[PDB]
Amino acid sequence: MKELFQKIWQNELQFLNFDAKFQDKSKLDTAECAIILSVNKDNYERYFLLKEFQELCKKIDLRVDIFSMQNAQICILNLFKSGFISKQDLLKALKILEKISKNTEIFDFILQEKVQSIDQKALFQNDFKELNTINLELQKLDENLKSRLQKTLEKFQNLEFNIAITGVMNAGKSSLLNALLKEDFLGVSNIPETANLTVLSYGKSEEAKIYFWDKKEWQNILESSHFNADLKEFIDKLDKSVNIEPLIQNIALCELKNFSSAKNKISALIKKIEIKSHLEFLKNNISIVDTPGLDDVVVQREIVTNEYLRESDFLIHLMNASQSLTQKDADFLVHCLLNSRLSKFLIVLTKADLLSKKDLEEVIVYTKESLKSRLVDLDENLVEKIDFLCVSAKMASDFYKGLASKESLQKSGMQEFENYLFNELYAGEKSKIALRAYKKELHLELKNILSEYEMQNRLIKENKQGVSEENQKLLLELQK
Amino acid sequence: EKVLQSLKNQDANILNSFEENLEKIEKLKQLEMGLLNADKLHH
Amino acid sequence: GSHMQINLLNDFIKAYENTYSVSFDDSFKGRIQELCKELNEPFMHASYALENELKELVFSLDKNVNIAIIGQFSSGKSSLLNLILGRDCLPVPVTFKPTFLRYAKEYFLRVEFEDGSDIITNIEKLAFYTDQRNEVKQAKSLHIFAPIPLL
Amino acid sequence: LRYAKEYFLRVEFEDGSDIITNIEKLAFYTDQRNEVKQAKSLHIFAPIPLLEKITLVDTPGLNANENDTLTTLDELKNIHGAIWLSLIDNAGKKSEEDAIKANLELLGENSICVLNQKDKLELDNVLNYAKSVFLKYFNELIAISCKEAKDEQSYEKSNFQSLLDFLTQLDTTVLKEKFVKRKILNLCEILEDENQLFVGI
Ligand SMILES: Nc1nc2c(ncn2[C@@H]2O[C@H](COP(=O)(O)OP(=O)(O)O)[C@@H](O)[C@H]2O)c(=O)[nH]1
Ligand SMILES: Nc1nc2c(ncn2[C@@H]2O[C@H](COP(=O)(O)OP(=O)(O)O)[C@@H](O)[C@H]2O)c(=O)[nH]1
Repeated sequence: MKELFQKIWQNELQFLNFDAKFQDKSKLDTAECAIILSVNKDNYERYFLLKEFQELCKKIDLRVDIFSMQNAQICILNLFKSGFISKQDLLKALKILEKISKNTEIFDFILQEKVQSIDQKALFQNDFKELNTINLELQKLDENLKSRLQKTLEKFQNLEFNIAITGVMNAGKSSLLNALLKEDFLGVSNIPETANLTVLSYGKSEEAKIYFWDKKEWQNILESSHFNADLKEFIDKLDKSVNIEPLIQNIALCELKNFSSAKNKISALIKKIEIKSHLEFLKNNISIVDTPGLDDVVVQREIVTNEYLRESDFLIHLMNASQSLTQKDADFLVHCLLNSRLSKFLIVLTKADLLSKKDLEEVIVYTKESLKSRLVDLDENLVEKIDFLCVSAKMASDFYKGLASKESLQKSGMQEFENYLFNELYAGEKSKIALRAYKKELHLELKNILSEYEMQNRLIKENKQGVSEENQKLLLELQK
Repeated sequence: EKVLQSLKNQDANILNSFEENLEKIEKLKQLEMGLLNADKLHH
Repeated sequence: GSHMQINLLNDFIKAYENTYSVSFDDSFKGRIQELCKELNEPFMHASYALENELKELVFSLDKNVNIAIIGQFSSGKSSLLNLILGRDCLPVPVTFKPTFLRYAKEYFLRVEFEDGSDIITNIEKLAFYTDQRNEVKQAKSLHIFAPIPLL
Repeated sequence: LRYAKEYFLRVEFEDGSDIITNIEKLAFYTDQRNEVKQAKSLHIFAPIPLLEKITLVDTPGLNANENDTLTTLDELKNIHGAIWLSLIDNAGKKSEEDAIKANLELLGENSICVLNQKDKLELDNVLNYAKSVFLKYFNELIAISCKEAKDEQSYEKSNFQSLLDFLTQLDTTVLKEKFVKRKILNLCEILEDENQLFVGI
């Protein structure tokens, strides 16, 4: 890549050693790396005179000299190769920055370069069991501290990754969930009426705990029926079958075996179904939240946004390959983009069949342009917050037991989607944040143990000093 | 001299306790470097 | 925060754009001078004093037109200044603080000292602050404020 | 706020020019416009003792900003002391942020802490002053509270003459000298940093 550096630093290029001199490997995030890469020899004086760039370089521990800039670029590129910190998201960030710096050469080099082995989850398990071993050693050497360490280990062992998944109804989410789990579960048949939330968790018991509306939630639904005029019709159809005789305080049914009588218009009285199933996917301590799209507006949408705004550590949104942006879907995606808490949610174009490949990419481009048009400022770059996958659940479900026993598992996308979801358990920000919290806890318990054990030595030294003083007093008494 | 000898007898067990504490401190020192390395690996 | 990453990038873009890329209130001289001075200052590594001089020249367009009275050995410039002021101040030369005639609604004098401090005081005292002393704050400049049009 | 024999305001503008004017116009020059000369600074001249050689500088509101203090320091300089004004609330947040603010930089060796607004409420006040004593030894001499006058016939139990008396009794010269010593030590430290960098190369 000496040719690349000659290209971008034509005459001000200096004598430099092409390896990553990096000292921390987390010294700067990927957007800051992209900024550093865009200090091409034509913008370099302006960048160096810019106060915000100087603040950035003081944050990173860089100078504004040319040599150190080029050295940092080298190290960034070597980490991009070896430690493989940057995705195509680095390329995204450089495209974003091209507002200022038209840095084509570095962009192309990052594009066309053999990347490396990735190896994420193995590294995650190695680091986590390192930390477990450190916790064990701390437990060895106080009772309160050992109990604290044990509680911390219990907290960080087998902990709660929640995936919310959403989309409009005809687009189809239950079928995609079936294909991900590689067997059937609630619902594969499209029906215009609907709704209740479904929480797929993991446990030894195979419950199907059910929750109905409260008296007040039902009163709110009947209130809104006056305004909706389709909900009013449905409520009129429902109240003929008076299952009200679904009441004041607590409705907790504990078990069922796939009874389809609820499809006969009673699910409208259910709000929340809490499943504890046995599937290895969930055996990895995952929990999925399936969500309605449009029905029973009044409080089923409120409980949907409760479940999503709650723990949910990730968001997947589904759209069928041939939907014309589904105005409600577009409004939801806009709300997602403006929410600064969301931090790079995911999109799946479901039913990847029924549509020619390389036409699916045009559909994605259309989607992104629409989302940009709803956000007219540098706000547009927020659409680069979204990742896009193209999976078809029918082919994957067919390969397991159905018609297409000839290999449709690949050429569908389910395998890649599964890889993505598993990668979000080290690469996802949540896993790294949990590791950082565990490290801080270990440091603080270590500090407590230091405070405990140095005081014993101090007391022993004080006792020795007192013994010496007593000996001196005895000598003085003998002299007297 | 007798008091000094008694203090030496007690300062055998006291010396052993101090040496154990020193080894604990050295182990904790090792731990902190290890923790810093683990942090460094993260990104 | 990847949303915060995008926001950081956008902030950098906005800051660079505001510092190096903007056209002024053009179509009139006032800010054509600003465009010229910006031309003079991106990489052409300017001296800090040149930079300050250009800034002051830019300001001069918004400011009091400074017109100076150039007198001879003793050509009666002080009495002319008195006539301009209406009230009079010292019509013999033992010499010189730089003196300014500005506008107010009352007759007072503003004495700017070398140490940086100033004082606002009565115009009668002007003579005392002209004539030197031994060990009190030597005035750097004298600022007569008078309620005269043309000031 | 500096000293004069009459009431003035001196409005120093961004472009360098100033104007000396009547103090009634103060409000006008506080409230900004779009393209009227943006005021760089405001200079009240008033015939009050204690403005003889101890002039006052008004500072912004502390709008819950951790990095406000350093920016303020960079903006505005040599300060010999200050009067920290606070309402009845003296929670830990105020203590910590006060510590990061003053930090020997801006307030303390001698500078004052002042609780306001006694009048809207004592045993409670006694408890609060004790809390301030052990909490707020950052500031040097005694923590103090009050304020009412001017349409009060009493004119007092506003402890206002206590604050006034303190402001009078400051040994100004000592403050100036210590400040200068501190600044010169800072500069020496910086120069040594630079020199050692070169040596290291
Ligand atoms: N070709 C294809 N069709 C699908 C797939 N998943 C669902 N469908 C069809 O799309 C419709 C909606 O699917 P559905 O299971 O009801 O999802 P839901 O509406 O969210 O409950 C059904 O008629 C399915 O037969 C898929 O992966 N490929
Ligand atoms: N007879 C006469 N005396 C004048 C005239 N102009 C100035 N003077 C006198 O010259 C003396 C010095 O005046 P002054 O204002 O101090 O001159 P300056 O030192 O140049 O400012 C005064 O006594 C004036 O009265 C004039 O036209 N005729």
